[PDB]
Parts: sequence; structure tokens; C-alpha cells
Amino acid sequence: DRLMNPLIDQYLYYLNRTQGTTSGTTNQSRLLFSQAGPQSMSLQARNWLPGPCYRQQRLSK
Amino acid sequence: QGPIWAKIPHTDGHFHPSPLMGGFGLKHPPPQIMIKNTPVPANPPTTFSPAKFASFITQYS
Amino acid sequence: GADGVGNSSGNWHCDSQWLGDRVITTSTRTWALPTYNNHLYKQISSQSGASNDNHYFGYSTPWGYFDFNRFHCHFSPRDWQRLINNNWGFRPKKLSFKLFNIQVKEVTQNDGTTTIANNLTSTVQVFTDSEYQLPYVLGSAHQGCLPPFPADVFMVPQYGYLTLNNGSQAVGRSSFYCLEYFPSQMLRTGNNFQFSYTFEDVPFHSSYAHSQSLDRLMNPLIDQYLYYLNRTQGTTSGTTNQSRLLFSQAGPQSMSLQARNWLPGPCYRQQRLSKTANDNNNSNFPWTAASKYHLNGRDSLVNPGPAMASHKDDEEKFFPMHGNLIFGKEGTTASNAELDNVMITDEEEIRTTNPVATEQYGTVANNLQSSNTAPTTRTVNDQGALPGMVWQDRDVYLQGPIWAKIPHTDGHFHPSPLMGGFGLKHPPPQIMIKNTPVPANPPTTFSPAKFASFITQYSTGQVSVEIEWELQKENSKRWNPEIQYTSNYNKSVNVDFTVDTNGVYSEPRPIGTRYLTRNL
Ligand SMILES: Nc1ncnc2c1ncn2[C@H]1C[C@H](O)[C@@H](COP(=O)(O)O)O1
Ligand SMILES: Nc1ncnc2c1ncn2[C@H]1C[C@H](O)[C@@H](COP(=O)(O)O)O1
Repeated sequence: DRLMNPLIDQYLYYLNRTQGTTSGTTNQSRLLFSQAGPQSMSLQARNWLPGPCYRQQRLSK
Repeated sequence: QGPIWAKIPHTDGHFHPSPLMGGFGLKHPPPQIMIKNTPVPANPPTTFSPAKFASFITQYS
Repeated sequence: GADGVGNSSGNWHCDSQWLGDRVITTSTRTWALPTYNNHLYKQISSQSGASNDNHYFGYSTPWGYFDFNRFHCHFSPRDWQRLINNNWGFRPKKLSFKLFNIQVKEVTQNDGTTTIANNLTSTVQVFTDSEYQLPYVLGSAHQGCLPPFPADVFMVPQYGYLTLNNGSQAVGRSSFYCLEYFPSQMLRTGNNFQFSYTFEDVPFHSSYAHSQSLDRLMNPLIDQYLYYLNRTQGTTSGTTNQSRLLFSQAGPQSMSLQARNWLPGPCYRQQRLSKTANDNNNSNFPWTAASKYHLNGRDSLVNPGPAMASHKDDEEKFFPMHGNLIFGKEGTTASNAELDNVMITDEEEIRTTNPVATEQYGTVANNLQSSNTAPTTRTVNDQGALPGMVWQDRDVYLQGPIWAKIPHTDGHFHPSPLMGGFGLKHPPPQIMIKNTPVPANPPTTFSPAKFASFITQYSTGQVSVEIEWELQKENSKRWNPEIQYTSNYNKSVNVDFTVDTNGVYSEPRPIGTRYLTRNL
């Protein structure tokens, strides 16, 4: 997940707001998109996934 | 001080393809020679900007 | 070629592949041929006082003929797409004609049952008019071509020709032709016919449309150094200002006033018609108001006149009185069909080189203006040719004609088929076909009487036509995308260019050829 560039922003867009608008008067919902930045680090577009899995139970020493 | 040649239009048909303003009607006339001053970027910012560049050094050739 | 009974004299070659530089179209269809005119040549003519502009005199021959003067005979819908969307232009090159797998069936009506069987010892006769001595009857939009759909079977048309006539009568200079006086090859079952032809040099068709205009050819930024007169009187009009001669230097501002080097194509005004059956005049004028010509005192309708634009910008509803080729949809009577049963072709790509068919041509002066006389203007409705004119020809559509035999006269102007296509001095010759007459049962006593008792029989087999096409590739520096022909990706009822629920191929719309843009 930490493979991209910390300095430059992506030119791709993702949706991050479904309702929360200028919430006060007549603001129920609105579709809002953001351009990925170093700030939206765990939200940026991705090219790869992690390896497979088979959950194990957690034990303490 | 009159015109010299003229590019006969590339159509399906022509009659007597002589330039109406006078001169020599040419299928393939002396090609167009283009010229332009290569754009020189003025001073750039220390921070990266995706914005279209529009600050250039003024110059003539 | 010479082989036997149980040995096919040919294979089914129907395919097309591309060479990037050229394309070869191979087509094979099944044909059937009846016995026309009962093995007889018949003198045909106009009805005794049935019509005047339709008088005629000619003959009906027992021969049939092969035809494929339609593009859909060779190109599939898909191929036509590739062709249209990719090439500046194209043309015919070579030709290969083949007849094979011939079978002669003879039929007998015994009681109330028609039985059909094999008459192996029977022949058929073929020959090709390569000396061009028989009246060329092709290139007249006649029917009987090869089926657009390969699986369809077709009936081989009958040969009939016309001659010089004086009303219902004929002149002494008329000509009677017997196709039996031509050497022909006779074929039994297992025999085949071969023929190769080579197209002459003929200019590529315009599979392009101009991105520039005749009047919009100059530079939008710079002014002309030439001067024109734009003011004859209107001066600082107040005191003592009657008239003064004033000239202006052409600028981007005086765009439709600048000096010009070229003119639009010729014209022959057509009447304007609307598809909306209420915009029009409540009168029947498809003959009394249509543009027509006359020869020998005989009126003939100028159907596809000079190449003119169908409509001006922002209309697309007004088509010229027969100012373009109209195709009939599948399954539609030949007599007075509905407007929603025909396909009218739009020639709106040649707007930049050609005058509008229904609109005028321009303005002409016709008086000596002065203080005594006011200047007069004349609306020009008919314009011959002019030194400096440039025009684009018509268009070819998937189902349009391909070639046309340029008449052998003393003179031609711009010998391009009015219906569209390639004008050829020597076009693909006519291939004739006919079932060799078989005498029925003869009498034991000699009869000088003309023989007229024959065995009834029809022939059938396959035919193959291979044509090579030279291509002109596209070389444009257009930045933005050009327009392409395409199918509607939307959820649809039936598939465009396809058979239906009970097996009938149908061509939805006409297909233009001009989708790519080139400059002037
Ligand atoms: N300026 C100019 N250029 C070319 N041809 C000219 C010119 N002036 C007159 N002509 C004549 C000469 C040829 O006989 C004819 C060819 O027309 P075509 O339509 O090419 O068959 O055009
Ligand atoms: N389809 C077709 N066939 C032949 N020529 C064409 C055709 N379309 C346009 N032209 C033009 C090309 C030549 O410059 C001119 C020869 O005319 P001519 O009267 O032969 O001197 O005719």
C-alpha cells in the first residue's frame, strides 16, 4: 500500500462523500468525488493485492 | 503585383483549372513553409503544479 | 475444362480477404434458368395508342444473362464497413467469371402431377459479348443481379433490347440482332465456363468528404491585398452626398466578399419536396413540374441530374424531386408504395463543392445600370460548365450500381455514370445463357412447317465472380476523431442486415461512402 509517490497526487478520482455536504439547510445527500493525494494515502487507486489467507486463532504467550 | 500560382482543389472534377484571379493552376504547388518560436518556460515554482503551463519568456525571432 | 457426370465441375468459392493495398472479393451464387419466349425471338413494341413519351420498339430474345452490377453482390455488410471507414478511395482491377455444376432438368405435366427429372444429354449455351456488338443493356438499374445474401437463390433474367423508333413504328435504320449468329460454347453436365477480364484505368471513387469549403478556403487571420467595390452611393450621408465610388480591402470581416479563385459545380435546378405530406402543394406535379429533357420530340425525366446537394444546413427534411437514388425496402409492391416503404439517399457531404439541388445557383446582371436605369438582378436556375468550376461526383452505396458503359459517341464531357460509379469505355462484357432447344416428338411424315413442339426443360447450376479492388489508403493529419459508420449498440429487435423469423435477408438503410475527411 506504500508503493506510490509521497509528493505527487494521482490523476484518478474516487468517491469519498455520499451525503455529508455543506450540512445545514436542505442538504440531505450529494455525490462527491476527490482526487487522490498523499493525504488520501489509504484511499488511492491500487494495482496489486495481498496474498491469500486462511484465518488462524490468536494465542498469547 | 498579381498572384503567381494556386492550388487546384482536390475534387472529383474540374473544367479548365486556371486560377480565377490569374496564374498557374497547380495540383501540387510550392508547399507551405511553417515557422514558429520555440516556447521558453519562464520561472517555475519549487512545488509541483499539474496546471497547464502559461508563464513564458517573451521573445521574437 | 472437360470431365464427367458424377464429378463436380467447380467448388463454392465465396470469401474475401484484404491485402492492405488491395482487396479481392470472391462470390458464388446458385442460379436457375427457364426457357424464355418459348425458344422464340419476338418483336415487341408500344401499345397502339397507350402512351406517348413511352413509345418504343425492340425485340425479346430467348436468352438469359448474368449480372452483378451491384456492390452488395461482392461486398458483405462488414467488409463494406472496413472499406468505407478506412480508405480515401477505391476502384475495380480484375475479374474472374466461372460457370459450373450445371444440371438440366426437364419437366412433364402428366395428369395433375408435375414430375421433374434429369436430361443428361441436354446442353446449355454461353457466350460473352467482348466485341461489344450486342446492345449493352447493363448499368440501367435493372433487377436480376446476384442476391446480397449468399444463401439466396436467384432467377436468371431475360435479354431484351430497344432500337431506333418513330413512335410505335420503327425506322429503316433500326437494327435486329440474333444471338444465335454468335459463336457460343455448349455445355453438358460436367462442362464448365471460364472468363477473365481486365478493367481499364478509371479514377478512384470519393470515399471522402471535404473538411474545408470553397468559399471558406482562405486565411481567417490575414487580410487580402486586393480591393473590391462595396459602396456606390452611401457616403457621409447628410449634406451634398448623393453618390461616391468607394473601395474596401478584403478582410476576414468581408468573408463572403473576398476575391475568389474557383467556382462551384454545374447545376440543373430540381423541385423541392417535403417528407411531411402537408408542407407540399395540394396538386399532382411529379411530371408537370419536374425537370425533364426531350430528344426527337420525346420528353424524358432527368432523374439523377448533375451532382447537387440534397438540402441546406438545418433542414434534413427537404429532398429534391428525384434528385437522388431511392431504394425500395424488402417486400414492397412496384406500384405506388408508401413513403415509409422506401429509402431516400442523402447527398449532404458534397455541400462544399456542389450547389443545392432545389435552391438557386446565384445572381446575374442583365441591364446597363445608370442614373436613368435601376440595376437588375436575375435568379439563375440553369448553369452550364465554366472555366474554374470544381465539383464532386455522386456516391456509391452498398446496393448501388458499380459501372456503366460510356456511349460510343463523338463527344462526352465528364463521363461519370449519372447514377454513380465508374464510367467505362469497355466494361465487363455481357455473358449470355440459354437452354438448348430440344425437339419433342417428330412425325413419321416430313413437314416443312417451322418446328414449334419442344420438350419443356430448365437449367440450374452455380456461378462464381471474383473481383480485385485497388485501394487508396488514408493519409490525414486530422487530430480529432473522424466520423465512422457503426451499428447501434443499444438493445435491439432484429439485427441490422440479417434474416428474420422466417428467413428473409433485409438491408435496413442505404450506406454512403463518404465518412473520412480530406482537405481542398
Ligand atoms: N493553369 C493551368 N493548369 C493546368 N491546366 C490548364 C491551366 N490552364 C489551362 N489548362 C488546360 C490545359 C489542358 O488542356 C486542360 C486540362 O484540363 P483537365 O481538367 O486537367 O483535364 O486544362
Ligand atoms: N468514371 C470516369 N471514367 C472516366 N473518366 C472520368 C470518370 N470520372 C471522371 N472522369 C474524368 C477524368 C478525366 O480527367 C476526364 C477525361 O474526360 P474525357 O472526356 O475522357 O477526355 O474525365
